[PDB]
Amino acid sequence: NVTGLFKDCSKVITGLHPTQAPTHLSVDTKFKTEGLCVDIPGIPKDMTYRRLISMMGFKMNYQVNGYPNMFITREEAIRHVRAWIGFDVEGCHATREAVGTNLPLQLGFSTGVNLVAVPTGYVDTPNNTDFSRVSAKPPPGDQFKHLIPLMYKGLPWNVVRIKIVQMLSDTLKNLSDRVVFVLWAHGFELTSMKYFVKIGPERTCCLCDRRATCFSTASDTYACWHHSIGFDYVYNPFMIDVQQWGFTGNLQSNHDLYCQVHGNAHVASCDAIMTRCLAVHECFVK
Amino acid sequence: AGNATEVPANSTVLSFCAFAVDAAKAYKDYLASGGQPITNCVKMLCTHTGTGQAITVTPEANMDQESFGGASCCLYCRCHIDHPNPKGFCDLKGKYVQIPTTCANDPVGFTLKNTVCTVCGMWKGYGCSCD
Ligand SMILES: [Zn+2]
Ligand SMILES: [Zn+2]
Ligand SMILES: [Zn+2]
Ligand SMILES: [Zn+2]
Repeated sequence: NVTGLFKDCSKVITGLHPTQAPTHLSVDTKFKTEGLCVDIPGIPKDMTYRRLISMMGFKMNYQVNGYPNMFITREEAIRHVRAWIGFDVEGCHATREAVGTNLPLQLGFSTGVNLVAVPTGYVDTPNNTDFSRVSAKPPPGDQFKHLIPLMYKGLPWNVVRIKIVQMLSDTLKNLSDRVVFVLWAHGFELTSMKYFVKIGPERTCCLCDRRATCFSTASDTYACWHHSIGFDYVYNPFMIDVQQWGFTGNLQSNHDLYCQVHGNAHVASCDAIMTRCLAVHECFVK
Repeated sequence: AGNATEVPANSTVLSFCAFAVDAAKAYKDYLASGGQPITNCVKMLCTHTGTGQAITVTPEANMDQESFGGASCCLYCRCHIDHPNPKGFCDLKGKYVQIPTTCANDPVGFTLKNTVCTVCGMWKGYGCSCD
């Protein structure tokens, strides 16, 4: 019937004018009749709206010739263990002018790095989509209290994505020609990848013959991990969701079955470390 | 909380094009690999006695066309991504777009591949009177 992908999270009670609605579903009911929509003389377009559009619910099950698929099998992931980077994101929630969606706040990786982003969302307007800071708050509850100070320490996304590319490049350039993000319950990590990942056919580096792992919007060029200085996007990453391998219960309980050297520090990087560690113990140990 | 805009039949294509470096190319390739066109567009009822111009303030379909809400026919509006104009603004959102009936099964693909004549206001190859 309907999906939550691109849900309108605004608090506006009415739908959109037929010329402005992205979809038939989003047109206001007043224009709907006889199976379709009508233009109503005297009923104007809305020239000031800002409607937050949710990025929760992507489905990367495309099958398009020459485009690699992002999600890989366990067997393929094992061959690429040196490319494994655990990844976890802690979110904040849209508030005030919008409600109903999760925005990236703290991005953590198995390298130990946490990056903090300004709460940023995709706001439809009469003229475009405005990728912009939005009102947000951490979820309530003692287990989320550590996110409170991060609400004022975020970097703009144009800075955050450069730092992600640099970190991945520094970590992986002598380990692999790719990255495999190792995830646990991947939905929100996939949402967060919309902010720093692009895809397309396989490409090569501007400066050598390796496969491209990075893309620059400044020049519309591609680079491998050795030549990506200043690049802003991760290009054609791979990924796998460890939760799907048959575990029950939370990440920590399964990680702790095999490992006593990663106490839970309750931060995105620690979840990312535990996820990669669990995967490694499951596939390579005993 | 919130109000859905989309249907499941569009999840795959919209996710693919929302992540693509080149969204127009991704949509073209998606179709060439057998994917179904984006559905859930805003199709209008009208009198089919209009001017036939491509992009208009109210529905203007002639008998060879259908009228659609403009944002719903724009890949960049549908995927909530950047537009390719210099200033990043859309020429379809806020207008109605007339689509030849022979192409009305895929309005988004039609607008991606076609060009409006700035002299006569009709689509090149689908009404332009200039030659
Ligand atoms: Zn290179
Ligand atoms: Zn461990
Ligand atoms: Zn548009
Ligand atoms: Zn012409």
